[PDB]
Amino acid sequence: EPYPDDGMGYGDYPKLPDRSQQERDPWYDWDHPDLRLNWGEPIHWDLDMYIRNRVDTSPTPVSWNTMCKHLSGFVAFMLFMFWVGEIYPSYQPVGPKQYPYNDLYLERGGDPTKEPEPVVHYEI
Amino acid sequence: APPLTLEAIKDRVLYVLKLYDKIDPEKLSVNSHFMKDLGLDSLDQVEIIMAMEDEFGFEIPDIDAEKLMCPQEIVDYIADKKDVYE
Amino acid sequence: DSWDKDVYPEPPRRTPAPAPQTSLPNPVTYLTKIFDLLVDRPVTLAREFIEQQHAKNRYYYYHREFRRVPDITECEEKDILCMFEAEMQWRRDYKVDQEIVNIIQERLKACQQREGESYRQNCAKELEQFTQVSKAFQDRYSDLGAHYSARKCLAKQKQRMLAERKAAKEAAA
Amino acid sequence: YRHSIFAVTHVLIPVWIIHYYLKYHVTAKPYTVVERKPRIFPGDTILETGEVIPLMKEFPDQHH
Amino acid sequence: SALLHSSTMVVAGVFLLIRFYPLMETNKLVQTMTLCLGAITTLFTALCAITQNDIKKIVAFSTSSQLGLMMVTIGINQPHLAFLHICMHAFFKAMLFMCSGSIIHSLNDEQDIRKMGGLYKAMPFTTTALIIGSLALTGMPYLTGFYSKDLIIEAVNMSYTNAWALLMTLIATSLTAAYSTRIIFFAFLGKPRFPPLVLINENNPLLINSIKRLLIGSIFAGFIISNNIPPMTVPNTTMPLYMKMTALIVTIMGFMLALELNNTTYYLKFKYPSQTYKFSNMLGYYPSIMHRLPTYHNLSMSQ
Amino acid sequence: MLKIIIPTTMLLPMTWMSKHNMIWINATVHSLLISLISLSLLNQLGENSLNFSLTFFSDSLSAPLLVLTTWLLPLMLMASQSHLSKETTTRKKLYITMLILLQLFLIMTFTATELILFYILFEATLVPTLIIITRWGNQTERLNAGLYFLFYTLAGSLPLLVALVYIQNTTGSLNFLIIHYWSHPLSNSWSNIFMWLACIMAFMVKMPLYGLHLWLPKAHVEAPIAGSMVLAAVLLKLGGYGMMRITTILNPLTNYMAYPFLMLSMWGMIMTSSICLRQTDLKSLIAYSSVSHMALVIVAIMIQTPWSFMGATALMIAHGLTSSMLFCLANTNYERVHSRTMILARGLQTLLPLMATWWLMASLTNLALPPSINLIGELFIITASFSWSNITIILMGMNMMITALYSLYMLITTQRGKYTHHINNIKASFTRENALMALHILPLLLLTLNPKMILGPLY
Amino acid sequence: AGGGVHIEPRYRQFPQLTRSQLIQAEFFSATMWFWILWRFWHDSDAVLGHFPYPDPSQWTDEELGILPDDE
Amino acid sequence: AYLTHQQKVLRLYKRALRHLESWCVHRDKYRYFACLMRARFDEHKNEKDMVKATQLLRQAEEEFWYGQHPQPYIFPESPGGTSYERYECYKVPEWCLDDWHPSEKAMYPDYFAKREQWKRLRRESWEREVKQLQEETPPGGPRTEALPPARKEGDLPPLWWHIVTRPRERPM
Amino acid sequence: GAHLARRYLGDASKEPDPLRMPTFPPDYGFPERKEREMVATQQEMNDAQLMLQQRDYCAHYLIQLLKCKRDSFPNFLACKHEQHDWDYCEHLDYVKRMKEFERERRLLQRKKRREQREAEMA
Amino acid sequence: SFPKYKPSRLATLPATLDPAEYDISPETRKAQAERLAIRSRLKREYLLQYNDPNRLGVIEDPALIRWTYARSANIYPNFRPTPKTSLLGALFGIGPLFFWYYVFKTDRDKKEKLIQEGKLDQTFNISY
Amino acid sequence: MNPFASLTLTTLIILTIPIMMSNSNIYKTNLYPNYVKTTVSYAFTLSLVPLLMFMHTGQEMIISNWHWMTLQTVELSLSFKMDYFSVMFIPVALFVTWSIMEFSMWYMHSDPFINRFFKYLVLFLITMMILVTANNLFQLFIGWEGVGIMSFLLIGWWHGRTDANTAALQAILYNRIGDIGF
Repeated sequence: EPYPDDGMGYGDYPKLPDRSQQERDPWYDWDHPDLRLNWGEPIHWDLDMYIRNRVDTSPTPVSWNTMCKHLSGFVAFMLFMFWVGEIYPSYQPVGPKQYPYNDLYLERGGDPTKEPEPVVHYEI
Repeated sequence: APPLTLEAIKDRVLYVLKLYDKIDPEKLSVNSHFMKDLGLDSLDQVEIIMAMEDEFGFEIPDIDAEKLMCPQEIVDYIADKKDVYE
Repeated sequence: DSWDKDVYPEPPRRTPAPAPQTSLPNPVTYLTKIFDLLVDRPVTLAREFIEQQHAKNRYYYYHREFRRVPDITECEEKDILCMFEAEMQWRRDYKVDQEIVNIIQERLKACQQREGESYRQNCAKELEQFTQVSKAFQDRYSDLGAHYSARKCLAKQKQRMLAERKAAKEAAA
Repeated sequence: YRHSIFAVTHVLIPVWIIHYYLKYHVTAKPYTVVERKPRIFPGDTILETGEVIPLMKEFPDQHH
Repeated sequence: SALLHSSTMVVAGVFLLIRFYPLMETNKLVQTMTLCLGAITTLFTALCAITQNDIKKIVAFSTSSQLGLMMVTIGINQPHLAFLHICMHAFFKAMLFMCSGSIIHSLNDEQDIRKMGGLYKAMPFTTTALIIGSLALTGMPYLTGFYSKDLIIEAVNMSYTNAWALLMTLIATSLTAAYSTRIIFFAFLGKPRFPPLVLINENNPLLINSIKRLLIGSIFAGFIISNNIPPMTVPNTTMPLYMKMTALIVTIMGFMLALELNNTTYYLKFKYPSQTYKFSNMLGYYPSIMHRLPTYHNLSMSQ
Repeated sequence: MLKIIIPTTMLLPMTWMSKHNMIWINATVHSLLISLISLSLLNQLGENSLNFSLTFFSDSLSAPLLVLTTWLLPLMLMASQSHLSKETTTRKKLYITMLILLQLFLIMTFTATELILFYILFEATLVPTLIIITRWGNQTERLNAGLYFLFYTLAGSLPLLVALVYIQNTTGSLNFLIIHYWSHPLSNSWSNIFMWLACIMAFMVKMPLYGLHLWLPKAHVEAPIAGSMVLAAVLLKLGGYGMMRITTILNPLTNYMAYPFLMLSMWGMIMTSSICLRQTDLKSLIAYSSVSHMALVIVAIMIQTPWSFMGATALMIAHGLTSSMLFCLANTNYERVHSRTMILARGLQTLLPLMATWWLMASLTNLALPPSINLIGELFIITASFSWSNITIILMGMNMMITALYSLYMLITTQRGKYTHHINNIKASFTRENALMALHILPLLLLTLNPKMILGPLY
Repeated sequence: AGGGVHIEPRYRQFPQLTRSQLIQAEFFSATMWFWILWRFWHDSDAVLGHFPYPDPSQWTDEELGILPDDE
Repeated sequence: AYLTHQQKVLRLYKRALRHLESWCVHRDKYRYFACLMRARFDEHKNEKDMVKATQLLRQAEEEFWYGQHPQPYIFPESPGGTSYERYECYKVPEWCLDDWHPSEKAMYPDYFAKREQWKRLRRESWEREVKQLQEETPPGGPRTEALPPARKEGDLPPLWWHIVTRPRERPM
Repeated sequence: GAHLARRYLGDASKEPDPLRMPTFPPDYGFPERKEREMVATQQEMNDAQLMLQQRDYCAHYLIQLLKCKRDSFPNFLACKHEQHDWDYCEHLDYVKRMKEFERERRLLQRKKRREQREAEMA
Repeated sequence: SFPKYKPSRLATLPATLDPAEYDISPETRKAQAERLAIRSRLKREYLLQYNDPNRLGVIEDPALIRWTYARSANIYPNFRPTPKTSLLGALFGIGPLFFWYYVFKTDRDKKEKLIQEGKLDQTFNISY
Repeated sequence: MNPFASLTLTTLIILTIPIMMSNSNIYKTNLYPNYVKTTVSYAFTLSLVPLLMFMHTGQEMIISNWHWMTLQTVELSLSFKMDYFSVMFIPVALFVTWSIMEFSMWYMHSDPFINRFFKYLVLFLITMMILVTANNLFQLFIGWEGVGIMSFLLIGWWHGRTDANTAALQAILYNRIGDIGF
């Protein structure tokens, strides 16, 4: 079954089903078990596309659509539900950190040469 | 892993056949061929292949797992699979 | 101290006075005492070796100085003789100006680490003095590209110059 | 002795040539080695002047 | 794998943020998605380790769950609490892989949980090492967990944080307490599942030595340096008691839920396959697509 | 500067009159000697260039190129030892003459003080390389290889010539010093933009530029082993060295119409790197990776940021070396197997461990791993681009996605992995391959420690 | 090998656990039991939450400065 | 060749309990299950016309594949496991023995002497093993990937060298 | 948390929002705002190299804690007493902040009943 | 029932799940002999030359160099300028370029809208 | 001042020593695994000496022992951020490495590349602890890839495994994705 002939450049080369080199029989006496090749038999145009190291076309126990549903369904929950917590965080019913010396602004980088209005507090 | 020997590794498997309550201890032979010399056919053999494999570590390839059927022709392969001259 | 504090100011040395009210022998101090005796002293004598052998001959070097040339401002247009000097002079000043922000950077670098968390106020003058160095450095050199030139430096200097001169006239109101 | 020669030429010679390196060549160059001032604490005396860094005032007396 | 990918170079990335702590926490928003990135790891990674038929994935996931906690502390402006976390992280996670590799060597090149049993009696010291290593990580007072895991759980609990950033930590810590016992069970509790040829051993003193040289770390850990290091953490002293003990709470139901499921493997009955078991084992089917879909399309375009 | 020019000119009588056996022994033993003579040119002033005479001068930009060329010349000698042993002696002398003449034209070209003198010696180099590529090539297509080479380079070269004489008649001198001091703003008139197009497209073609790059895959792949390294190592870089020289009078139009080129480099560098990861020929990989790195330096010159000129020089030498070991390595697999397919030979460390050691360190050198000057020069381009545009990082950051995706890829399918049990041809490594490997990679770690000299004139 | 394997194993019995690895296992187990319960009473306040937390409903508006709904 | 019910349900029964032992882990549970699948496997070994024999087989594979343990147990030394192709890194061909250096050749003289006679019996028996193989080869080359033996006198079993000289499974 | 539940699930007008608090002056219902004072002055903490985030009103026991710890070495197991009276100001400051959260809260409750009684009569 | 697996470009339907491979038919049984024979000779012409002591060179694979020529050389001699090829070249050539042009031209001028009346930060940017 | 820096700087120096013996091949095969074991062990025991300085004094300090070049206003120098984060990470790290590589030599005992492995672990610490001691972000980046490309080599300890080579690809890929932000 030669490749479709429409401005494609493959011509004589035949359509090869998406069978990766990992998918082929690992128990066969392959001449080149590196990617499970043999001698003389035809080779896929995108052979290096689907080799054991690279992408693989092998059966999975459960349908690819299922991954798509869980992977989308799984990940979509947090950033949604984590968006909700962006409005609703958690903390302890404890007041702010009232601080001496105008709230560190003397020594918290802020320039004190300009009038550093002293924000002081008292034990309520 | 020791210098594993065929004599040691087969005496392991002759135990499995004598531990096969179906394969009577008197019915033990190094050439106990299961479907016609013993009667336990291919179906009554492939589970034993996994049984020895479960206790051997190696997984004999399926093309000869169903085929290597007489205890000596199996233990020939662990001799091949381990590739030890003893 | 081959350097000097006028170019390289460093904070004064203030050390505490430990009062070991505890009883356990302080291992840290003993590690120093063995360290100076076992490590410093032999290599020090080797260092004392390199002193007088360096002292038996001490050839001197002197500073390389250049007379200040007429600048491109007085360099005649399209002239090639006195353009050479003024272009040379400007590029040395370019290399000079990189090393002084480097020196302020090195002064900046030492100020933080040697002053700990107190550097937030201890480098306040050190932080401020860099900004005037950097901003004036940009006015000296900015958007000049790889093929910077004394003419192009003056073109930028002029470009800023009439803009503020016109702004000053506008500010007169 | 195996440890000893391991000290002399894989530890003791190495500490020699770095010791010679920093405080005699690197610190001969300014600002290469920087040092944060120790957290000097009231009641202590600086080695030169002996000034007792201002002695700590009274406490609001918390105890448990 | 124990040397690199347990806690020694993975922490370099998070250690980079704690190095940048003077500017890491300056922007409150920039802190926020740290808690976001960290939280999803802990939920996801610990979920993966909830079912893993190996002795390597669980450790790695419980690390990546942990690496999803130190930067949570800097996410709530706690650099040193993150910093002490990695120190204890290496102290016990080195062992968990160390003893696991001992199983792979003693029992000939076996890693999956479902191929070996009775490791308590046959492998006593590695059993003790695995017990304390899990005990160290699962927040236990006066060990690595106390100064680090107990401290972080309480710290994120009372500091300002998003509700889910909190929620994962208690869940993940429960999961860390969960699958730690799941592998302990399959390791020791259960009849031998190894080939009749008996070769399991640890008599090699050098392996024994190497364990005990790190044993002192796995039980002592922070205490050797607890009061030694200066306090960079702003304490809270008094605070409500329920979430301070949550770490000790989340451990206990992490245990018996594994225990009863361990007893389901004890219970003679066919356990039906379910999406949850596969979801944990194949990493939520994440590498099934990410290692397959995007690289295939881009490089086919490259063809 | 005739310290270096004349001994290379004389090298032709040397090889031609040498005895039958030595020739190559003679050729190397003196080409190394010239190399340390050219190593003298590392003496730069601050900014005033080394003006040796009225027609010859050098600066901090030219000198690293001169040392690269002069020291390169022994390397293709030893590299060609294996490939060309069978041929008779007279053509052996002729082949060395082409190599020496090529390096001869290179050193004067980089050191010309007048623009047209540079131009006459710029394109004078295709004449010997056309001989090298076409005559001594291996595969059939080599015939079309040479045609693609010269015609591409010439198609832009002639517009430069017409532009150059125009500047001569307009300003009065094409000399670098005069044109630099009397540099004038190139206005935005349609006449001037075509003048800019004339003075830029010549170097852009043999830069190459995305789309204008077909010659390297059709030349370097089928070029002779010696010829292949020389093209990528230095003969890539005449346009670059020219580019930083002619960009002194094209302002400000460069900052206005460099966008199509900055475009075509940025997308091309990702495009070339991605397709590099998807070739069946290993030799095409170094060719396609070369332009990917080479497309980076065109970005440097276009923004003409000082930092961009920093890495333009460093990456030039870094890549110029980088392509050299890979082509040397890719050669070593070829004649052993007489094919350039990475699939045919895999996992060579099980047979050639030392070759693998050289293979990986050259590969990680291509990765731009600091402190190697490959990264620091390449990094300075990133910083200049960010100054030009903060967004720039992602497209080029995609280039730090594909490089290692392929630059370790042939490792795990040429030097790393298992071996096919049918190739008994693979034998031990002749010390020549490892020896030239040593002179190839050992420098790059050496001047890594001291990057200022090969940093460039912007120091 | 032949001149070694002092852990000389056999088939389908206990792998001759020498007493060493046993009383080693019980040693550091006893050590770490000793270590962690010793502080479970020495400084139990460290884990018990030495300082208590006040329920906030147990406060009065006089000491809290809220005027009752009369002003 | 093509697969027939016996070859295929033996293939089925391999994987099926490989999932089951990995499902149950503990021996005894899977033990009761494995022996009852055995009865469940012989509960219908008398089926009528092969269409049903195939159709029930179709039902066996589908429930097998969704009953396939998603994370099954694979022995490391076999394909799919940890030790699969692990020692191929140490695998090295035998022709590297030939190019050994003469000084190093005299450091392993006996082993190089044995390879001399081993390659000797390679050459003196290669031509006879192949010529016999071609004459006994049926027309159209081989009809299967089989190998004729040294059936006659004073010969070696054709195409033996590489498989006799295969590297050991633990090259270490 | 009860405060979290009342703010979101219940009413946030009667629950101090952590960022919006304080919403009332400390003198509203609590007169004599006599500014409290810690002890070891800003030079002291500066000379103590004290952490900015910890230079709180409990700074007094902090530096004296590190005083004895400066001489507690070699033995790390020292200065427990001065450790946990620092926790006592941190105890006192925490409940004071706890006092702050509920003081606004009790003002928040009262504020609801206040406007309810001083706006709904007419 | 139970969840049902589906074929995919990378998650292909297993042979075990597909009933088509189970459709035993005379055409498939007779077909397998030819592949068995052609692979047999290929194995034969692999082993003899490989196991031949005289074969000191490299035994090439005819399928190997058919692919190498195919993937690089045969494209243009077989290429035809179909309308779809122009469209794909447009959306993979000039198309993506204009994507970078529009995005890069914009922020560049967006920056240029910042400097002129002083609204850009240059406090430390002295390494232009 | 006199102690502290010089001691830990020796630690960086002293376990680099196993590497350039390894290149010079002064190791007699099986000696090297124990040889590096010893050097790492003293590298631990010496690392506590700077540590002890931190428990008592608490001081930290940055060393700039070399200057690479000056990019006008940027003078890249060999600067080390030596501090509490740096000094205390040292002993815990390599003692853990010293602890594990002992378990390695017992485990990793049959593959004849013991030395090649053990040196591979040795340079691995070199890239690690320079990240935690590095002050200039460039030096941190140097160690950043240094562990990354070396994890690739280390996890690829067996080239027979193609999954290992596969595993390294995403390991470098995901690491490369991280350092884009770097």
